[PDB]
Amino acid sequence: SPGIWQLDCTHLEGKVILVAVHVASGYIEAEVIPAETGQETAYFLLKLAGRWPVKTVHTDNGSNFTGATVRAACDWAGIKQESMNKELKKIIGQVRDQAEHLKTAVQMAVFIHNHKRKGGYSAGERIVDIIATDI
Amino acid sequence: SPGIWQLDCTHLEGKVILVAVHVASGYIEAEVIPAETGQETAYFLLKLAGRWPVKTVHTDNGSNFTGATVRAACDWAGIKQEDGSMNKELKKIIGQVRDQAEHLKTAVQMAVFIHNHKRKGGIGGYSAGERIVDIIATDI
Ligand SMILES: OC[C@H]1O[C@@](CO)(O[C@H]2O[C@H](CO)[C@@H](O)[C@H](O)[C@H]2O)[C@@H](O)[C@@H]1O
Ligand SMILES: Cn1nc(N)cc1-c1cc(Br)c2c(c1)OCO2
Ligand SMILES: Cn1nc(N)cc1-c1cc(Br)c2c(c1)OCO2
Ligand SMILES: [Cl-]
Ligand SMILES: [Cl-]
Repeated sequence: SPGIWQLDCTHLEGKVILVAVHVASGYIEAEVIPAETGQETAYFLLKLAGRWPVKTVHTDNGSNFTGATVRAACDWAGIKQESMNKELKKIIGQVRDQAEHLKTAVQMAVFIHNHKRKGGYSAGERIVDIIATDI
Repeated sequence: SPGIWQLDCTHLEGKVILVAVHVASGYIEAEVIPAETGQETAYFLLKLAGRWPVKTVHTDNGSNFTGATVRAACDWAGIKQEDGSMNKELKKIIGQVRDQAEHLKTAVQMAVFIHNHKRKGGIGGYSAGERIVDIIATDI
């Protein structure tokens, strides 16, 4: 379904990276956040939902999803909580040296993941085609 | 046309908001940033080009665009600078929701959500969100 995303956390350099993947397409939105907390999680979900039609997010159901702030954020946005990360960590690696800050490396990796063409469409192309069609 | 964005800065509560608009559709991406510097500007542009096909950005051509870091970022992402109202509507929505948000950044993101989801012209219309995917899908 075009409205389905998966959200997973990954850790590197003592920081926390949230990675949202649009399941149908492989398109990614990711951010380094200061700490894996409900407030930062709610905020990430709020940003994501304002940029793409998010209907359902599948999560790891952990501590940062149980609190008042995250439930509210999802409620407000109309969201229901009913491997790829390895490759992103690979890209972060090959570009890590080109930035002082991890956050910059992560965003370069997001750009690269979403633009890559391996018929032969990028994730960016796939997400737009899947959603346009739904509409 | 589908790859053209405009980027302008807005100030509020002593902070700076960068607002990128997809000219063809009216869809927006916005962020409160630490300060209006080349580094933060480069980073905003890098995030933006990672998420939508940005070919050309129209900017205010100011100090934060003259530096080595922003030029590099644009070069890398493959972005072109060409020539130099919603920013007021967004101002409005932000005010309308400022109350329910602890931090300004939260208000801004609530305003982005609202701006991009709102139905233009009611029934049959199409939100900016819908318009942008429709424009870019068509281009492909
Ligand atoms: O997070 C608060 C504030 O920062 C923004 C950009 O201004 O997001 C950035 O925040 C971190 C800065 O250290 C980065 O790790 C993160 O990846 C980056 O996007 C906005 O979302 C928000 O207004
Ligand atoms: C990679 N690529 N090549 C094109 N012709 C268009 C695109 C493209 C890249 C990203 Br990222 C996108 C997108 C399209 O839609 C939303 O996100
Ligand atoms: C508002 N709306 N109503 C729908 N049925 C779909 C959408 C919709 C909302 C946002 Br934001 C989008 C989008 C579609 O494509 C990328 O960003
Ligand atoms: Cl998580
Ligand atoms: Cl600016």
